[PDB]
Amino acid sequence: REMLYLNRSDIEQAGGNHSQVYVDALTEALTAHAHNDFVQPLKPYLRQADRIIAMPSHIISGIKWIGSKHDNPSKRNMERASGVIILNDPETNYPIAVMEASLISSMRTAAVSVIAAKHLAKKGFKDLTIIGCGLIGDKQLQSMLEQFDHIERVFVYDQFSEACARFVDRWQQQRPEINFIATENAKEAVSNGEVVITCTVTDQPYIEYDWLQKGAFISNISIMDVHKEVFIKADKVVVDDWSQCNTINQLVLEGKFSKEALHAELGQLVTGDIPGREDDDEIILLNPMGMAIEDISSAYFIYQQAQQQNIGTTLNLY
Amino acid sequence: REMLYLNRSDIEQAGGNHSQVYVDALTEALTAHAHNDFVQPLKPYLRQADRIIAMPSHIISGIKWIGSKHDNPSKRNMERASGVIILNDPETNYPIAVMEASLISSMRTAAVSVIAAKHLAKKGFKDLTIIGCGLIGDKQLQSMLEQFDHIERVFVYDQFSEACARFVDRWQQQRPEINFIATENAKEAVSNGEVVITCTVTDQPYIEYDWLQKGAFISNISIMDVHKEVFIKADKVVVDDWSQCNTINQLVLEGKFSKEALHAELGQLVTGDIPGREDDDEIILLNPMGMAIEDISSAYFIYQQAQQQNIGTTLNLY
Ligand SMILES: NC(=O)c1ccc[n+]([C@@H]2O[C@H](COP(=O)([O-])OP(=O)([O-])OC[C@H]3O[C@@H](n4cnc5c(N)[nH+]cnc54)[C@H](O)[C@@H]3O)[C@@H](O)[C@H]2O)c1
Ligand SMILES: NC(=O)c1ccc[n+]([C@@H]2O[C@H](COP(=O)([O-])OP(=O)([O-])OC[C@H]3O[C@@H](n4cnc5c(N)[nH+]cnc54)[C@H](O)[C@@H]3O)[C@@H](O)[C@H]2O)c1
Ligand SMILES: O=C(O)CCC(=O)C(=O)O
Ligand SMILES: O=C(O)CCC(=O)C(=O)O
Repeated sequence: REMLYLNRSDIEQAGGNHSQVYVDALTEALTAHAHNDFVQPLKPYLRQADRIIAMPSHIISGIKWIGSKHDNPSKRNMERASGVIILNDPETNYPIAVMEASLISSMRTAAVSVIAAKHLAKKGFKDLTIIGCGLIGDKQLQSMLEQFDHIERVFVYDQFSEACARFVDRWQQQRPEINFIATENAKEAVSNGEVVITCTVTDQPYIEYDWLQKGAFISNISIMDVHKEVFIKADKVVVDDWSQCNTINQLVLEGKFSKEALHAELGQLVTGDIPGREDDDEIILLNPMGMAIEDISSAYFIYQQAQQQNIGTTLNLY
Repeated sequence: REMLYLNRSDIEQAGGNHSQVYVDALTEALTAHAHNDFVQPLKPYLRQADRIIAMPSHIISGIKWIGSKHDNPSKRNMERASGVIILNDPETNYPIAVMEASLISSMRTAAVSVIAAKHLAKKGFKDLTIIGCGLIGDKQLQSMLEQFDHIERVFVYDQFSEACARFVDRWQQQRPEINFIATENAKEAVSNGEVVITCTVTDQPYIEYDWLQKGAFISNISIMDVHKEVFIKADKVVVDDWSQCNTINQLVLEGKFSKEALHAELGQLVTGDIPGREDDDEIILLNPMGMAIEDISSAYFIYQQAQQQNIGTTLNLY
């Protein structure tokens, strides 16, 4: 009969503006993923970059209906990403919540890098690199700083020079004790990063393998940024879901990659079925496609926190 | 920034409680379907009958997220079907509406039978048969009576004897000039129907070919009711989307059916690319899987009608 509506402001008020709830949710989500206690159908892409993608899954059940188009910050002064998340009571399959998706999507994706870095980043890394200063990049940086205490330098690059400058400026004001560096190109930023996170909207790869320091960990969030050579030269390659990944497909289609060469799925690192980083020289690549269970678990946790604090707008269905 | 929320009551107030708006919407939708001016990805089923199914499509863009489970009227006194429809501005892919789905879903499905019967039912048919007295069956009957003036008898069967009796009683009160007949079994109901509509929730087929009158048209809405023999013995077999249909797949997988044997897709009848019924003896079977474009077009039309009358709850996204 009733559904709770939670806009971005309600989500922020409920605690969705901090990484810890997303870390807990994904730790739960990825654990269930490693034990196959999920139902995650292949996402259909609705295309007229420019796309709308339905991400349904069961762990709670639900779906993320997130739209995107590149023209947005450029032409219409709107965020690229936008959409809604529906939560369903598995006992009933009736919808129980309608929630804004973009903030949750960005924070959970930031939590992916956090959990992965916990297992894959080198010990006592100090230099963090952020490529792309959009909503994703901002949340990636926010979450890393909240979860890792001794991040000392942050290298930032964005194709948009003003977007990068504005990004660096306000973050330098938020954390005056941390040295934020605005780089002239991607190479400088990547070269100086012990942990590298890609948060761009490109189709063509640019990150070369020799840019990466020994012992570096790269969280390839935006996926397309990384050259094929990194997949074959990295000491360890980690994905979220192998079946989902099949850029890797063509490497498998060609005589260049396979599941046997894959180190682990992210859920296996969490459960401790497979070790993470095993020495300080290893270059490790994370290639997450994003999973619907990550959004549903996150939204569900936030939904509960909102209800406990009586946050949100109650809607009637009939 | 803003979305319009339309619950079932708002949808009814906006005019979504009558067939004509759905007929117009699907006529537009099916016309676009016949010219391939759509993007309709294969629906993923989320299964823990018991299912939740994501139906995204572009014509307007959007998705129907409709949940179902059989236990509902039986155990928890709730409707089997429930869910939401999201509408998206293709220029922006931003969501512009959140709408209740079950009423729209049932009415558009009722419109499918209407439009098909317009092309496939015999001239001056008087006897209508409804198998299944759920929300679907009620809307099927309502729409047929609104769209066809001289329906004289309505044969009704349901496994639930009380649900059928209650169905027949109140409909007999709504239309005292029409003779509603409560049958003891499916065979009597089907045997006496010039137009037969299946609206049940079964897994096993029961409708035999020899039950069907010469010149009869069967709208197999609930799909599973019809024996394989009807597909191969019917003079004309019509579907909504052939690629979607692949019960037909196994017939194709076996040496029993193919696309060449298929008469037409429903959109082709609407555009007049392919003739409908061509004589009074032909037994014609419609096997619609349901298409997302049918829901999105319907919801969009209703969305506009609601806005013109200022109906609904305005929600903020941020
Ligand atoms: N893997 C996942 O699970 C996941 C989840 C959510 C989003 N994403 C991705 O995150 C990416 C960025 O999202 P967003 O920040 O919100 O979009 P955005 O707000 O448009 O930010 C993109 C920014 O990247 C900048 N950029 C830097 N280098 C390049 C380059 N070489 N080419 C093009 N642009 C460049 C660009 O200037 C722009 O400001 C998208 O590509 C999404 O696909 C991934
Ligand atoms: N083809 C489409 O596009 C489309 C769209 C929407 C719904 N549907 C189908 O419509 C069907 C019915 O929906 P609903 O009426 O809302 O559900 P419902 O409200 O549960 O009604 C089902 C009724 O069918 C009755 N019934 C009669 N004969 C049988 C039988 N042999 N086995 C089982 N039940 C029987 C049963 O008693 C029950 O009352 C579902 O199976 C849906 O899949 C199809
Ligand atoms: O923001 C987007 O473009 C959608 C990304 C996403 O949901 C995913 O695929 O993980
Ligand atoms: O009510 C249901 O079970 C969903 C039916 C539906 O949306 C379809 O497949 O056409």
